[PDB]
Amino acid sequence: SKMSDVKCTSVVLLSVLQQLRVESSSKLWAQCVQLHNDILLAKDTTEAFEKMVSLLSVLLSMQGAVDINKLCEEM
Amino acid sequence: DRDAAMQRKLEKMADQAMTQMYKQARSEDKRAKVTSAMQTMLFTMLRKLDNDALNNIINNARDGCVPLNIIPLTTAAKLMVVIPDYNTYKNTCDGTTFTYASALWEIQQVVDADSKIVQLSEISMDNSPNLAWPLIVTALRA
Amino acid sequence: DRDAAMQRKLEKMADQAMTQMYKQARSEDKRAKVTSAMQTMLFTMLRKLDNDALNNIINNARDGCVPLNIIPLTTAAKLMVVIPDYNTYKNTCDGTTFTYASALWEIQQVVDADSKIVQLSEISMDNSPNLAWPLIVTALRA
Amino acid sequence: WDLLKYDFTEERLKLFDRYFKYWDQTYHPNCVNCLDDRCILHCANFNVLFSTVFPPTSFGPLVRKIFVDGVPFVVSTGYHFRELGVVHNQDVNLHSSRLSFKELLVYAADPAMHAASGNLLLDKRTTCFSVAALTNNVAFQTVKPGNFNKDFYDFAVSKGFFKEGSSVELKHFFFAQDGNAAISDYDYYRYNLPTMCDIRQLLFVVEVVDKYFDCYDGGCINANQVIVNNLDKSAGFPFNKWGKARLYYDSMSYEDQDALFAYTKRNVIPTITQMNLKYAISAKNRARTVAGVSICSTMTNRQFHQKLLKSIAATRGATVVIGTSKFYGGWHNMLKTVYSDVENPHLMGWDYPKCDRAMPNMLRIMASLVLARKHTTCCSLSHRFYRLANECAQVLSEMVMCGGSLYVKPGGTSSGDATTAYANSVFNICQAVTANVNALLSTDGNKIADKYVRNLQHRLYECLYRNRDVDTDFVNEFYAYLRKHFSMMILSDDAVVCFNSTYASQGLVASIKNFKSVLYYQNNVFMSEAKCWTETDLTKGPHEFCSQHTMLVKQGDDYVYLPYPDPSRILGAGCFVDDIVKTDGTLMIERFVSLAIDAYPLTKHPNQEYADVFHLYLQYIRKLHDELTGHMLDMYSVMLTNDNTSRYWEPEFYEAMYTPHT
Amino acid sequence: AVGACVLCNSQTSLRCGACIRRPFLCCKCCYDHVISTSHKLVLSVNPYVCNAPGCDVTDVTQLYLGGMSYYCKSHKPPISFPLCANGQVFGLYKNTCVGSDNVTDFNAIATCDWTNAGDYILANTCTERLKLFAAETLKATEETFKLSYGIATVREVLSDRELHLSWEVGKPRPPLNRNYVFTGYRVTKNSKVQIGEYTFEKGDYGDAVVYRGTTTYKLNVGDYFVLTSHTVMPLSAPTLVPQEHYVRITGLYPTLNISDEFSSNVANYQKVGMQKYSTLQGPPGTGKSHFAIGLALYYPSARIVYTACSHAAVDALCEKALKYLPIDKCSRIIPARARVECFDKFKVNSTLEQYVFCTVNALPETTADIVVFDEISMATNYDLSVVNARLRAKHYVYIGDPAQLPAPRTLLTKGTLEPEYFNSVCRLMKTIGPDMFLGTCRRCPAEIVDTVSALVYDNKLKAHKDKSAQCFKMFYKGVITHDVSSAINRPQIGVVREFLTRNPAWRKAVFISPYNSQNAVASKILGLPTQTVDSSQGSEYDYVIFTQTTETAHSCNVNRFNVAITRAKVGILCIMSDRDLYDKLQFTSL
Ligand SMILES: Nc1ncnc2c1ncn2[C@@H]1O[C@H](COP(=O)(O)OP(=O)(O)O)[C@@H](O)[C@H]1O
Ligand SMILES: [Mg+2]
Ligand SMILES: [Zn+2]
Ligand SMILES: [Zn+2]
Ligand SMILES: [Zn+2]
Ligand SMILES: [Zn+2]
Ligand SMILES: [Zn+2]
Repeated sequence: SKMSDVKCTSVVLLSVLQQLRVESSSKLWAQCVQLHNDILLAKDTTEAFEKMVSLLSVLLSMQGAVDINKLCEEM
Repeated sequence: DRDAAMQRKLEKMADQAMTQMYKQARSEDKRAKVTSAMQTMLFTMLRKLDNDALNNIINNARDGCVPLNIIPLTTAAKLMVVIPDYNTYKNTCDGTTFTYASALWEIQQVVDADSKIVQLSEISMDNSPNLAWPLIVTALRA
Repeated sequence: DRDAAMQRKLEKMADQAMTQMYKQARSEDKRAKVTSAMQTMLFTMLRKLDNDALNNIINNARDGCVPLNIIPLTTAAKLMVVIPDYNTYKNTCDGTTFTYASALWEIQQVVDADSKIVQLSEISMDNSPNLAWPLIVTALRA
Repeated sequence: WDLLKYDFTEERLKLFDRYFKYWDQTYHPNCVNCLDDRCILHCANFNVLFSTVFPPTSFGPLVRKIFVDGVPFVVSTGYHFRELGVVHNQDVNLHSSRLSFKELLVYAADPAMHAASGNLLLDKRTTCFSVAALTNNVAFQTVKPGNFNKDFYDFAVSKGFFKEGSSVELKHFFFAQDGNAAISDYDYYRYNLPTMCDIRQLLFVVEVVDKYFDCYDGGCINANQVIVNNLDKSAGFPFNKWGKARLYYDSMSYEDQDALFAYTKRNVIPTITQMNLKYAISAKNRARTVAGVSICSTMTNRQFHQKLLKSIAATRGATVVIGTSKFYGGWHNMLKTVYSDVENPHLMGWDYPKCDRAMPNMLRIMASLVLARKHTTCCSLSHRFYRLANECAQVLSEMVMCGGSLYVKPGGTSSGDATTAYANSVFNICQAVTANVNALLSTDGNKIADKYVRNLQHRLYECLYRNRDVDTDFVNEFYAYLRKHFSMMILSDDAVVCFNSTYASQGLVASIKNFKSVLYYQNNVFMSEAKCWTETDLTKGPHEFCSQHTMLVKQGDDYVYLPYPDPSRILGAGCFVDDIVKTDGTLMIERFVSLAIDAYPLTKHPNQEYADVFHLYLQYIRKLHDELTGHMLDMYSVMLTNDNTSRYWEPEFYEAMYTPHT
Repeated sequence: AVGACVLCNSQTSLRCGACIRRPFLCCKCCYDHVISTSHKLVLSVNPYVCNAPGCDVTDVTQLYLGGMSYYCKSHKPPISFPLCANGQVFGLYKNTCVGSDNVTDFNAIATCDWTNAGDYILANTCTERLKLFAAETLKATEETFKLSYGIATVREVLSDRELHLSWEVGKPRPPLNRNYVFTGYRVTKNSKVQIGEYTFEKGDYGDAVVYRGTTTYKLNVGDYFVLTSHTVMPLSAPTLVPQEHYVRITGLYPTLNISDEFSSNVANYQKVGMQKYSTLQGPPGTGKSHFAIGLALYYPSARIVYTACSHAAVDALCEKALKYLPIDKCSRIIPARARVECFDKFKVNSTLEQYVFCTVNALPETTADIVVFDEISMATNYDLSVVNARLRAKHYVYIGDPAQLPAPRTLLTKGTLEPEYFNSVCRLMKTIGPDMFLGTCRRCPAEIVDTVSALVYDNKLKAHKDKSAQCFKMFYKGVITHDVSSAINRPQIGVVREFLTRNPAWRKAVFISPYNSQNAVASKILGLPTQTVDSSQGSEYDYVIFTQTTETAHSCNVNRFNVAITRAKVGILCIMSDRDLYDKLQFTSL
């Protein structure tokens, strides 16, 4: 299962972004929503992975909101 | 049989008490740790995909090389990533090419934390302590 | 047996009547609270009227009835324009005064979709990308 | 035009005498003068045409400055409908002393105060006419994504699902929406145009549709006979600022509800209706909105329509299958009463694009005039007119509140009133009968070989365009023809038709192309033939009705039809839940019992990857219960003494839901 | 209400009932705790009392579980089973629990009354969750000791700013200073109502208790005063966040050409960057509180919170930041109550500024990029736990010296606490050695360093100064009077008053005396700024007038004396009481 793990990681990733109060910045939430809905309606895994890169790079863009060195440490 | 009916009623009320207490405890515990559980779940799923672009942007974002905007998809669009230390510059940049998100980017412009423009010839193993880190690299997709 | 089961039935019924009396008291208290809330809402919306122009147009009707859709359009003091992009902004309320509903309005504020204030020197064709559209421009009747 | 001019009766009469001068039937510009509910369709159909030459600001309520104990209110004492003309209230109290609960409810519901005391608004995001902006800043409402249920997904890929090239794949997700959703979805009311209907034909299709609604019974019911299903459902605007509908069904004693309902039969109460964004799983990423109608409208419409609307849901075997369950052999019985001895059956199913937004005002008025023909004895004539005006002011062309701003809804049904599946069913039957009338008239006439049917075409044209009085002999005869050769089954817009195929090939009964034509000139939408199916082989049943496919299985000893869902829907309801606590699983075993009840008939499907969805849900219920008793043995040290969850993972508990015994 | 056992972190639902803090306890650990001590009350989701109509049995060894309630031995239904059995008190998660052996230490922590010398050394070498629990129960004991003080009642109102008080008979008088706020009452028939939060100070003449108040009420005869007690908030964060030696600097960006003054401190700045938390130890006036400002000027993009336990330590830090740091991007936090006046030159109560300053108790829940905790000698594990719960940051720098004077520990009366028990960090500086060390007295004249590098720091200090000839110390016995508990010495104020007409340049000197009451009472004779030795730690002065009041164990404490005499930047006068200490220093005779 490779196509349907990116379609579920978009759901988890947009839930994380929404919990970090991305949606108080409307120009950013419009692009995050558009990337989410484009991944979910995708039939080719390459374009889904490019949109997933673009969407995840919103989460990595905000510095102190996550603690990436702690979350990635356990893996 | 009257006493056994009393015992059955008591054990049925005990059973409902066990079920209702468990449901309340588990539900309030799940609704409390929702942020941390979701973030841990997300990074588990991201490691499971084992993509070679997601891994690259995450392994850069651990070190401190995070983008300042959304990574673009179009050919010849603009990405501004902060590079904190010279070694992180050495790992990602070569000449003027810039290997990020498993894509090659052409560096346009490197500014400092004091917002002064900087040429890519100043970035040296020796001159770097004279720089004002963290650089902001503006690059364009190849 | 007769008397004890009688008193058990009796006290069950009395507790039922007490519970329904509690329910009636709660319903009537909540009805009082909702009537208070509706009355204060109506009286604040009374104080918010613009009674000069409203009296003028109501006394200018031949029956005393005017359609509701032209109560704001001729008596409102604030006009909120919601604008989705830049061409619409250039066509409807360019500059600090404009025209709508056969009056002249003076722009007192422009906020964006984020409730942030946007200065009128921002809204240009090259800074149109960086604004969080739609723009809510609040104007006053001159 | 003069801005305050609201009474265009003389202009309508001048227009009617300039264009339709020799049209001999009387035209009452204000429909409050009309004689029955077939002179309301006539004059309403004319006012639909004429009211497009009058300024759009002059429709809507008519406010007037009244005084309550010396303080001046501005409240609405009428309405000026585009279809119904000018309607004046009859109980207006220019000097009142105090406000009871009924009068307070009326004055808070109606939009005269709210629009009259808000900032003017000019919303360029839409084309719909915008009235006012109550708040100082418009509200942008998002729709969050759904929560992932990772335990179930890892169980599903552990059982070998979701691989590449699977026949079962996730297509039903929770789509998120950015800020401008509610106002980019309300904007779809731009698909609603003012449609004049062919009035000599609508006044016959009304009689045939009324024949379809003949077996039921209805009337006004008192306030103590009204049954509300769920009372914790919000009460529209502005009443949701102080409580649910429980509060307004508890505060008003039955005298105060009967008084409000007897008030709406002599008065018009305009009403604000919210547009709520829906948060539910769907296959396509357009936002879905539901119009939450005020409790002042829902209460009175419940009392008016509840007896008929609860006698439609309690009749089995009719055309309108609302209230017939698909469980316990109900789907087999629905599918056997569709095939009521049509001669060479083909099944046919169509699809209205934008059913609730393109639907003209004339067909919604026809639906509300057919649901109100049951009041021949309980209501007078003017009572039925003022109930029609109250429906057209609270439902059809109301003030929609879309994110802190009052807009004018141009027309077409709002999906949240007290009669929406049923008014939708009346509209659906009307379009099928209109398609048959068009298909029968538009055939040549010399080519019609069957001498009975050619005489039926002749009598049909004569009863349409050459009579002014309803001809109950021919209305009964044409309804018998439609039931003999065009049997239908209707659930609010999902229709399955079992038409005679020799006839529809010869042109004597509506095929698909007749519905395409009818929806072109009477709905202003183009129904693309890639959404209408035709099933020539009856042993496969309807290809899709109410989103359940149908298959003919062997059960007990005989063959039955069973409904099975889309497997992607059932897996999407497993994997994506709309609340965080539903992710836990062990708390929600009833959720998986219900999903397995819905996904049971997939076991008899021949595609094996479909039939594994049921056993996936059974094994997941077993695993959930095993880990539930594991945790409830850790939290204590005694397992539950009585535990009857052992039957939710046997297939007999589920197969008992589709056998006809109960 | 589930939780985690303190000494093995298993899941559990019990709580010991006789312990003041109600620590969660697993089943086996709760049996070990209730079978050895006298703590026999346990609370589950409901208490373990006997649910008879009337019965008082709480001892968990006695009760039985029957039906859905816990009954004593004489009310049990025949379907019942004992709780305190099999070595495990029955609670939730009974069979998923791990026993422990620390119940020979947890008993001593939860049982003791914190008066002896050993309880603090046991509260500081246990595990981390026991360190938090011990700090919490010590705070609770110190709070409930304040209920043992007397109750005041007004006898007459001599003046609107001069009450007259009589205290309860047989109960000890509280000490009268602005730490202890009282509440008024008028409880007669007629209004058992609080009439304002007051605070006292003993006026110089007469038995007048000059009161400050929140309100503006007239006080009658019958108004009577009760001390307020503050509830101890429970604490969660560890005392020391675990260290992680990085490979290279993270989160901090160094600077080009920092200054010529902090040029010799660059190596320690790189060390602060490399570690997670670092500890700095130096003798007084040797650049420690200066180093924090140098950390500010070496990582200019780094948002910093400076913290201390006093208010004069954080005010000394505030002054140093005023001299060096940009004053627009700085702040200062003052609590709303604020019985004492603080430093007011920064934009007060604006925590979003890049350089926040605070007392550790009044911190707001925020983040940082390096947090500097100055004066760790005055910190208890409650304070380090609070600073680890509120402030989330990338690097921690704990600055201070163990040889100055500690947190007072009011309950401690029998024994002496060595430095390595003051808190965890002072233990770390006295166990493995500090990470950074700077000893060279850059503040005090070489006479002060010459006499203070022989008392505590055994000949390890040399000064960047010389004998400045303004260090006078005299020996005058000073016949004492006694205040509530803080003695007052009139004739030494007399000789200081003599040393103020006859030395004009010294009228900017600061008075330093070990007792708070004499510090208040020598302002009305002299008029100099006044500071107590305990609250003077970290701020220097040009000239200092120290007066040893009494010959006791408190004012003849060599650490208190050291922190008294190492604050004079250029000149000091020391009116001594003890003969040996007056011979220990080497000043002029006077
Ligand atoms: N690098 C230095 N060179 C010269 N003098 C210094 C240096 N660092 C600090 N000082 C002086 O030494 C004093 C030490 O002050 P402070 O840091 O408050 O010491 P402490 O932290 O022990 O209280 C300051 O008054 C400062 O003037
Ligand atoms: Mg210092
Ligand atoms: Zn008419
Ligand atoms: Zn009726
Ligand atoms: Zn105890
Ligand atoms: Zn334990
Ligand atoms: Zn007892």
